[PDB]
Amino acid sequence: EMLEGNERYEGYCVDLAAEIAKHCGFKYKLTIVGDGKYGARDADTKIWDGM
Amino acid sequence: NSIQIGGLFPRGADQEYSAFRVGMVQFSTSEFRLTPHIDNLEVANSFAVTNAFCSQFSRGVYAIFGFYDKKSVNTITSFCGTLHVSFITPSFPTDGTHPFVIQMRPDLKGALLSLIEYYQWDKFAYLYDSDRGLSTLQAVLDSAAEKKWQVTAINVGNINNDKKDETYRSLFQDLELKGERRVILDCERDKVNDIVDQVITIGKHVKGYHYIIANLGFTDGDLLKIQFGGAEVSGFQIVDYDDSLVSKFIERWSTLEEKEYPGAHTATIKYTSALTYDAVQVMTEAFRNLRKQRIEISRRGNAGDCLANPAVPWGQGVEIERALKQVQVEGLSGNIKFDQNGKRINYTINIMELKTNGPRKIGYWSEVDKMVVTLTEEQKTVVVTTILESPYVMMKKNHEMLEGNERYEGYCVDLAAEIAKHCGFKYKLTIVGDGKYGARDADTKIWDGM
Amino acid sequence: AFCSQFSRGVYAIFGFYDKKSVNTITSFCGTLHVSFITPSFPTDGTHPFVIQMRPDLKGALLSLIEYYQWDKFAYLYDSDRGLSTLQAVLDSAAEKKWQVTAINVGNINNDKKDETYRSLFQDLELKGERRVILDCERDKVNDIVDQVITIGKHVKGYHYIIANLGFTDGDLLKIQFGGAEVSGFQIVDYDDSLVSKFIERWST
Amino acid sequence: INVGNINNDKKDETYRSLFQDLELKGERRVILDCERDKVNDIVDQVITIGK
Amino acid sequence: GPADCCRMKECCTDRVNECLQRYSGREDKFVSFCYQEATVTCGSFNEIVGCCYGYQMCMIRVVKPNSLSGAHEACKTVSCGNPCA
Amino acid sequence: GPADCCRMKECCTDRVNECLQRYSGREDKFVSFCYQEATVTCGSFNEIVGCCYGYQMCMIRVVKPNSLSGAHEACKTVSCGNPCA
Ligand SMILES: *[C@@H]1O[C@H](CO)[C@@H](O)[C@H](O)[C@H]1NC(C)=O
Repeated sequence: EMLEGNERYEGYCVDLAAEIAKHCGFKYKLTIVGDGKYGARDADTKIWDGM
Repeated sequence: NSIQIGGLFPRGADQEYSAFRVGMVQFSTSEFRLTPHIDNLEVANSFAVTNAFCSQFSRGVYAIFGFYDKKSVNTITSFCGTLHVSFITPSFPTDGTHPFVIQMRPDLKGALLSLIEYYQWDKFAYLYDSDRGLSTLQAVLDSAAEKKWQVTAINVGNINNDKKDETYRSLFQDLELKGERRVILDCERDKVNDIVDQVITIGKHVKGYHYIIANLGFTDGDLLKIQFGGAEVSGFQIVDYDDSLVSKFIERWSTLEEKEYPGAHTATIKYTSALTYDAVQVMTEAFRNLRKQRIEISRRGNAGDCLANPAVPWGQGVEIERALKQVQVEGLSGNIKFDQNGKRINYTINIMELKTNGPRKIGYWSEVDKMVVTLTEEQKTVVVTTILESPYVMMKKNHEMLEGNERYEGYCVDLAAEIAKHCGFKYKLTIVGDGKYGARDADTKIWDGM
Repeated sequence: AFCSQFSRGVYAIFGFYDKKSVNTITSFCGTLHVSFITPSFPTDGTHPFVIQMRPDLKGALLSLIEYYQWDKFAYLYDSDRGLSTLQAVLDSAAEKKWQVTAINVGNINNDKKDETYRSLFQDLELKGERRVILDCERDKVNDIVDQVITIGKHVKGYHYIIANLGFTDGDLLKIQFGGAEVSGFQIVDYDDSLVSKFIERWST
Repeated sequence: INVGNINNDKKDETYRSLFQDLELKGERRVILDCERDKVNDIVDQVITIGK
Repeated sequence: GPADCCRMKECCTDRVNECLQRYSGREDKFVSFCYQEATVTCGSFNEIVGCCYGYQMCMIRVVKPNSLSGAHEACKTVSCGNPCA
Repeated sequence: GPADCCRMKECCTDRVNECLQRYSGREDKFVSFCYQEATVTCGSFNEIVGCCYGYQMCMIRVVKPNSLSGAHEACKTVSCGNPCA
């Protein structure tokens, strides 16, 4: 709660993200997905939800 | 109203004089009639040019229509500049400011550079000869330095035809060395054809090569040779046969008898001859505009000796020059208008590409708009390489009795069958030659294996 | 002038020509069988009845380039003596691995040329090119030199090669102390006894 | 360093020796206190040696 | 002889570029190949990294067919990053 | 934020030189100190090696009292060696 941006999150995927971004030479901003789902295709609307 | 105009036709130029005569007949009027004095000479010979020019001069011609060469062009410019005699030519445009010269041929520089920019060529090879001058060469070099191009400039004019066999093979060998494919030919049509034949002979007309022919005669020469070769070829066309004017003119041209007009029976016409026709039009309209403005250019007495020192020019000449330069007419070369210096302005160069079915116009080039584009336009057996490893690929016990993919059994064999089954192709199982998976040799730097 | 000399019935002619006029001279001297001797640049081709006093500079220059082992450089030329040398070094660049930047300094008018050179050497700064070959007449040579010194590119790290037989004919004192290497060609050796004696008589 | 005592007739290499000795110390920043003529002279000599 | 990271970089960019020049029009496909050849010719402190890694990345993502010259000219100044790991 | 060993080298030499300029006549004594300050200011891939090692050695072995300018001018182009070891 006392921190902001990418310093808010820690974890494996976080460190890996730092490494990938460091290697590809871009600035990255970590964000959490809206619907909170990984990914799926609805069989009716045919709309992808998740990351 | 007899108007004496001299003319110079290089020996061997027929269709040019034919179209000249046709121009004389078509643009003839009851008001006035041009009375040409034709003089054949060696265009490359400066002495001959000088002699013919002074001959026409002493004859008291009001204008001269002719051709020049890289050797003789300075003689023409200097003499026409001193004696104030107007000169009209289909031959290559002079680079500089030259007075008393009317150059029918449009400037090809812009079209070519815009074409290079269109095809997005970063690096290419430029084959030239010294005939029409090195002006274009200078242009593409300066534009190469400005746009960061790596260009290979090679002079094909200085190679003797007697000894030129292996010279060209070595040329395209050195050109193949760097893997450079894109090639531009700026040359006379004869040299063009020669280089082309050498290309088909050495088999450089295959896929992967792109040739750019720089001239107004792209469809005037035989394109059938490399048409089926599979290499892309692009070029420039100054005469659009789809136009009604050009179409009707072509009908009359094709109906003409070959005996009276040499080489005049054809479907097409060389761009130089067309430029000659249009030049006749320009002269007629010029003198017509002189008569409508009520200005009499008639000579009082003979001009005398051209070499007489100090030379004195006649006054009327300037008026005739301005008269010619102010002309704007419609012709086989498109819209015809000139600037103060006599160069062509506001012309249209059709940009064309050679396809399988034949040539087609892919666009046009304007002096202002630059390039503008016109209308936008089975299964092979898959080779599967694999290596023998257990139990990935193994030879069957009875394998001598079988053939092809039935010879091998293993995990990778079944996996291959599956991949081919889902992707829907026929596959041929083969064992790699060197028997390695893959590697880079530290010496040859060549990848070996699958 | 030529026909004037001819009608006077001269047995030979000594003179000069330009890129424009040289064909006139060659054609007329070849046709009228009058011998012409000139210090001006050699014609490229086989021209009879012309005796060209000036030696061919091409080989010396190319051998010099191979000697200094220049892979990439800039070539500054004008249209006065013709593009023959340019064509040559371009062909040899095509044969070798040379990367050559060809820039025409001849079409630039002397009255308005200030920023033309600043832009030229700016474009030359683009590639970082420190090796430059000047093929020009002594006047353009001197002008370009002054322009080089003004922008301070005559310091160490730059190497200039002047192509002509007049290397000591122009003023070299300007860039002599700058610390940049300059190379060139001399067709007259003042160390020779003949030339020394001639100079002794000449200075008097 | 006094540049005033140098006679104009023999002064060529005096300035070269001057700025050589000035190169010894690596000195770049330089203040010129002089009459406009001497100023111009020193400037021209600076341009000559490419400093 | 002696190793120089700077000399290695300046060599690297040039060898990569000169390599990609033969591959004109397929240029975007061959970036890594030419980077391998360049890493071999100019040497590298770590065989995995290569002579200049950042330049390679920049080229890989930027380079488009026939756009080579501008791409290289933009990418050759790029920081190579750490040539250790 | 990549370090780019070439830029690191130019910075290294520059900071060493600018530092040694402050010490007149003692230049040969303070070479290592100024090299420390330079390694600090320009950063290093290996804290032991420093920004440029070959330049440091070159300076230490060459530089004599009051000989600073020429010595540095001679040593600044030298190969830095392996930055990771
Ligand atoms: C012709 O070209 C000139 C530039 O040379 C331009 O100013 C003019 O507008 C053009 N005219 C037409 C009709 O396109």
